[PDB]
Amino acid sequence: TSFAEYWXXX
Amino acid sequence: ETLVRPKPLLLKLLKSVGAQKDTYTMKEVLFYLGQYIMTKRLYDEKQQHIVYCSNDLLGDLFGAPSFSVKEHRKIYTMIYRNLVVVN
Repeated sequence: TSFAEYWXXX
Repeated sequence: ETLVRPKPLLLKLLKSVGAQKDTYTMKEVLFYLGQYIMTKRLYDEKQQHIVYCSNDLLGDLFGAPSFSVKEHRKIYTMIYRNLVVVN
């Protein structure tokens, strides 16, 4: 799980 | 659905990844901040919800050496502390 996927639940 | 004007340090961070505005939506700022973290590779490569920002402009902005993307309240609070809301 990428940072981009974590950021896009901000 | 909130128009905001970032204060100088937050704006410097947004302009570091190419932002060109004075006024943004809150969503827009959140996307630029994520872009800043990715462009600077501030996320941990193994557990990518961890952001280590201690020797970075982002750490000054947040006042902490590190944070998790799971800390929704902390991230929103720090952003709001660094902007002016356009009522």
